[PDB]
Amino acid sequence: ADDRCYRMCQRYHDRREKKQCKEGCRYG
Repeated sequence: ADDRCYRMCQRYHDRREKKQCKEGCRYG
């Protein structure tokens, strides 16, 4: 799930870290 893995990114305060973690999940 894209939302499942993405939810973990929300834990990161660094917006830049959330992006990499988000997109990184898809097409991995």
